[PDB]
Amino acid sequence: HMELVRVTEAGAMAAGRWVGRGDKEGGDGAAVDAMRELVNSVSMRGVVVIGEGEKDHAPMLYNGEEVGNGDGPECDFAVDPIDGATLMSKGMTNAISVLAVADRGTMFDPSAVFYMNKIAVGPDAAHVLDITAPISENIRAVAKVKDLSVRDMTVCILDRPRHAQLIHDVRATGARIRLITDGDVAGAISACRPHSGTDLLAGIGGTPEGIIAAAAIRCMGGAIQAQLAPRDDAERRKALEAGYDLNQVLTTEDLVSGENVFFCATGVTDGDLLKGVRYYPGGCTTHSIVMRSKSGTVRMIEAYHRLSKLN
Amino acid sequence: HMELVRVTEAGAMAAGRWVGRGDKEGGDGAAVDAMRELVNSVSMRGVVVIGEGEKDHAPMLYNGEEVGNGDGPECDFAVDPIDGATLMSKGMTNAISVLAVADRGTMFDPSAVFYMNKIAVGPDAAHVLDITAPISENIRAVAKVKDLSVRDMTVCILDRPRHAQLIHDVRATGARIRLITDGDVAGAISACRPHSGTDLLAGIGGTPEGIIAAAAIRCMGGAIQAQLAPRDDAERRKALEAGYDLNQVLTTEDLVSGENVFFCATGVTDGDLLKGVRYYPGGCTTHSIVMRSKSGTVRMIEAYHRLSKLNEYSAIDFT
Amino acid sequence: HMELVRVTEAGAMAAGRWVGRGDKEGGDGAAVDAMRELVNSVSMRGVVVIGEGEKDHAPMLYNGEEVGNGDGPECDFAVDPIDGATLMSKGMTNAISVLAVADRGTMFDPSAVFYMNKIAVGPDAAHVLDITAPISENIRAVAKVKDLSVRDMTVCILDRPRHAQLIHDVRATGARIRLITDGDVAGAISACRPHSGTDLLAGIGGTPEGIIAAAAIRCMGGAIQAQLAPRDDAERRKALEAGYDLNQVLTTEDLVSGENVFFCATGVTDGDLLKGVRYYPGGCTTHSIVMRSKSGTVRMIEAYHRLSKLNEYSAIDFT
Amino acid sequence: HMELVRVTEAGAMAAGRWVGRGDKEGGDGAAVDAMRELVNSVSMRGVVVIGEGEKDHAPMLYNGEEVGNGDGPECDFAVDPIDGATLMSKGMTNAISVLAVADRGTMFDPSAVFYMNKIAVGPDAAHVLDITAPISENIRAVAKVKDLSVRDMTVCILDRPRHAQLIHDVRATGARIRLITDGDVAGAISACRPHSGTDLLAGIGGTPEGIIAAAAIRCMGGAIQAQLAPRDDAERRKALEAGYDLNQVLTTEDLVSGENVFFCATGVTDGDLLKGVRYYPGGCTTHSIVMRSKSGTVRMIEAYHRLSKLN
Ligand SMILES: O=P(O)(O)OC[C@H]1O[C@](O)(CO)[C@@H](O)[C@@H]1O
Ligand SMILES: O=P(O)(O)OC[C@H]1O[C@](O)(CO)[C@@H](O)[C@@H]1O
Ligand SMILES: O=P(O)(O)OC[C@H]1O[C@](O)(CO)[C@@H](O)[C@@H]1O
Ligand SMILES: O=P(O)(O)OC[C@H]1O[C@](O)(CO)[C@@H](O)[C@@H]1O
Ligand SMILES: [Mg+2]
Ligand SMILES: [Mg+2]
Ligand SMILES: [Mg+2]
Ligand SMILES: [Mg+2]
Ligand SMILES: [Mg+2]
Ligand SMILES: [Mg+2]
Repeated sequence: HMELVRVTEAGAMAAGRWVGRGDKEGGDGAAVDAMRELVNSVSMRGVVVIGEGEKDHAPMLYNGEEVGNGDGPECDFAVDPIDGATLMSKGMTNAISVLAVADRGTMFDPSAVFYMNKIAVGPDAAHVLDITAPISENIRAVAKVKDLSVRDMTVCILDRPRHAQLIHDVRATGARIRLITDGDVAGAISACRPHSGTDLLAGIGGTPEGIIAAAAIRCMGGAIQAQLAPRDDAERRKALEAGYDLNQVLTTEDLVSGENVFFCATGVTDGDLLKGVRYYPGGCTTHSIVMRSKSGTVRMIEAYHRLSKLN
Repeated sequence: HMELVRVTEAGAMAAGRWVGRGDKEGGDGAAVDAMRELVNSVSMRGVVVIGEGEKDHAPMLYNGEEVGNGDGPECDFAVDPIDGATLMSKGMTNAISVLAVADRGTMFDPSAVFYMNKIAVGPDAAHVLDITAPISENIRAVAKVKDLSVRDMTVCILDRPRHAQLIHDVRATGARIRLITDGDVAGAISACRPHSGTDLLAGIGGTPEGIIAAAAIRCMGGAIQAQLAPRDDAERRKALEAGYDLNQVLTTEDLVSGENVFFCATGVTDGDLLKGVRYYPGGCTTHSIVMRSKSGTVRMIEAYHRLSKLNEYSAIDFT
Repeated sequence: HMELVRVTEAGAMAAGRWVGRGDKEGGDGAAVDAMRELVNSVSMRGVVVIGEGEKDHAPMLYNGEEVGNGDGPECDFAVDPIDGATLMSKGMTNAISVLAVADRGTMFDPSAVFYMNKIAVGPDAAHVLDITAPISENIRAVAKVKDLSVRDMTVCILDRPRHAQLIHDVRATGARIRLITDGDVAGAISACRPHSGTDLLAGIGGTPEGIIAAAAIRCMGGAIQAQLAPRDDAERRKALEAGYDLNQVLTTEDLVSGENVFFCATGVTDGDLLKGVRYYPGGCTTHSIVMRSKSGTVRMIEAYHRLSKLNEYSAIDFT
Repeated sequence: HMELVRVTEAGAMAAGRWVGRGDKEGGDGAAVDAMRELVNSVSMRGVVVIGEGEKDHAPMLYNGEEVGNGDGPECDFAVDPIDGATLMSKGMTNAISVLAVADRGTMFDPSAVFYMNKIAVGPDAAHVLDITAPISENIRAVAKVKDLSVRDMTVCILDRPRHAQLIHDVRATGARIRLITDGDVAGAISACRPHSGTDLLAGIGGTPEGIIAAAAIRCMGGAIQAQLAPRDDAERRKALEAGYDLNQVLTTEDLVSGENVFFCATGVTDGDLLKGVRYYPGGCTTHSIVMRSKSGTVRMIEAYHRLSKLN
């Protein structure tokens, strides 16, 4: 199962050639393409539940597309070739290539509501989370558990007009903020890894990114909590007549409930978790993380690829 | 004089409490204050040549202020408490706290003109620059002298409307661009250090920032070329009235001329060279670089600061 | 087939509990057992070509034993549970757990003779070796082809009475020696990897160890040359009776000939390549290398093993 | 005061040229020589209390030799150009170049007894140490504090016939052992640093090395305890009529009692704390640690020295 790392390795190597060239679609589509090629060489029966979208506007890794050898139990397949293609195109930090796999039918439905509100923290402080409490009370309880003062805390938040109130409320408590322009899968995993410089992720981001992060959290530990975030009353009603209680707090296991979860990622640009891909004459080096829920084993994998063998 | 790193460590630690708090002046002010206190306890006599500004719009580290306990040969002093207070106040990457020292009277005057066109590269390509040439020609010349493909080169550039043509021209060359929103001292240093991922810095930034980057380039090797870049005709005459040859190409040694040059910097937020201030139960870590032109020795310094108490908190691991 | 790294991780973790406990056979036995269990759950069909020994003096991983769940193309299997049980049992540096796999019938027979004279180097100097020449000549040839000074070269050598002349000759050359007390699979790999600090391995060690080192060198690049080294006339005829040309120079591909070669290793104690097993409240870390000749891809793998429970212990940081 | 790192940098660079050349005295004396040259360029008034020995058999850094500029308060100077010159000469790991400085008269007398029995552990478990208890009880109490099982513990012990009983007793408890052929300054500092792989140092080693280690422990935290270890009844009587209670447990502050302690070290060969010196065409890189008791600041310093500037 470790062999699934070659999928994000291939995605990151493809996107790595487009880093800093200012073409979002070029790099994104090249990563999609390398990953779809490599996943269909892998001994698995998978169905894309999270990918590039519906087949009418996404030719590759559309929702429902079957992937893999064809061998093995059919399972849920979530893929994010680049978590924030703009970071890749501008040469910014913390762009990652991501993939998760769970038991079929155990990944929360990514299409119910576009956005969800999120909070995430690592294993030491996971027990104190309450996304219905004000962010200030989450910060103080998390800080006390970590033996930090509140002014030592660092909260990762997407830089968005919608987060003006949240940003104001975090600042009022005294904690530092790490504003990111994109990439709250990376932000969420960083909140849960030790000595990353990020102690907490908060705010609204993509529902599919919330499920991908939960897959990671299932394997490495920590918690994410979420609540669906209808944009308008239309999506609010669509959600209610799909069956959802909007007072409902989703825990990690509500987003990904399988017993067999797999997650891996490979760095595209340098981030606070993974170094970006580096190209050399002889080849190139990728930096990846790989993890499984059943063992709880976490692997850091640095790979030196030899494409050719020069004079 | 490794002790001067404590100036940037103090400035970074002070600014660390303001990261992401959306108050650029609070953070600068905190950094300014901490650096001034620490600099007046070191055994240098210095005059602030590059600082906050002039005696009236800047209450601390103003141009001309004396710094240091009192003893030592009088020397030129340059400090940038945060290179890009906005990276600090939003919690974005590559904010650093910067200090440079050089022999007295050896630093280019930073009030000549506000802005300066720049191009900087590391030692491998240091004799190949021509800032009067178009960027395409510079990229090609630097690529060939490093036996690299143009499509493999990365240019660091400030993301500004004034750089629409420069950015287009780098891209049409086939080179890559790392777009920064602020911080071309850090970008200049990143270009000059060998295995950084950045081959080149180009574009118009602040004149004081250009001179500080020159001090670092003096110690670590490489070159920067620059020209003054007046913003309108009033400034062009303001400069010309002062005797400036607005066609002169300024080199590294034009900006900082002495043979005793010192540079150090400390990470405020995480960057491509220095990690930012990291907080722990017992204290914090800072990540600094210290450089000296006389010897050419470069030092990467990682420090744990106990805030405070002698083993009442667990031990912390580094790097 | 990255899954095979779990074989050496299991062997290292088992041996980890015996480090410094002064019981070489307990540690080997623990490692042997753990590797056999884990290897029989992977999807290979293999025959043990290099293992503990013959069916009667070795109860587990004996020569000829079949391994793997049952499916897969039959292939050659080499395992060294600890390369130097004595480094393990005293808690000294550079103990590793080793596995190699190659196409069936492609591994040199390890019972031909117990010992083998060896010299190994990385890809830069791979065509310059001559094991029939004196070491002085080899050191000089390797130095020149890497544009290095002889006085800068480092030779890894087993500390043995039988190596008094070899050691003297390296020293008189002006080269350096890293003296190891055991472990010339690790020494061979250290010589072959580029920026390791070791330029060369030389001397007589075990024949099975030479073949395992060849499998790694097949994947990562470089060369080993060897000759069989009988310990007395009885063994010389024992070899010669078997059809061995005791004057043949064996190369890398003589020892391991297939085109599908796999090698992986895991640190038991801390070494110049792999960290040893490290223990934590929630579990342990292992440090492995995995290599494949077909693609030439080299993987450094750091793993945290939860022993056990899902977030009941603090998070651990790596590398 | 950080400028004192250049003394161990110079010692390690000098010894670094002799690494792996099989000449103990060559490398040792070259390190002594580089360090004595560089210390006399430093603004300090110092007197060698720990060095190469008495002046009749040690020309440089003998006991009582005055070192430094001559400027500043006179202080205690302890130096160990290489902690185990055999490691340097054979190309073995964990050879370090070491220097400590304290207030004059505050370093315990290195010449009273040749050997002392030692135990050392880091800041988290320092409070449980009792060198008069059996080693097994120290191991279990240290393990419990660290939240480790006893089989997770690793004890550093000098490989010596005198330690046969200790080695047997540690093995009987179930803990692992890291046997070192030389260098229990390095062993002691490693026991006190986190994530070094060593959790405890135990056994008898040189009294001067015990005082140098205590200097380090004064700055970084942890504890060392010691008891003098007379070889014979002669040294036992010499110690008694010098005034020493041999039932006395020496704590860290009994070995180095100043309020102003400084300690630094530079790696000679690669160790579990510091990388060894690496030589390049342009120059060389040293790896050092520097620490002060009054602030408790610990610095890791990687230096890239440019001796020349080639074609
Ligand atoms: O850009 P939006 O619409 O605010 O949505 C945020 C989402 O976009 C991304 O930044 C990139 O697609 C995700 O990481 C994040 O969840
Ligand atoms: O922000 P401006 O006015 O375009 O000028 C750029 C200057 O500002 C900074 O980004 C920070 O003040 C400097 O690094 C740079 O020299
Ligand atoms: O110990 P001997 O008999 O000299 O042979 C050396 C062999 O022993 C080992 O050191 C460990 O058994 C091997 O690495 C090496 O091949
Ligand atoms: O070699 P001995 O006499 O047992 O003494 C041990 C001492 O020798 C050293 O290994 C090197 O001088 C010290 O680290 C240690 O304290
Ligand atoms: Mg995304
Ligand atoms: Mg600035
Ligand atoms: Mg560079
Ligand atoms: Mg062996
Ligand atoms: Mg090598
Ligand atoms: Mg010593």
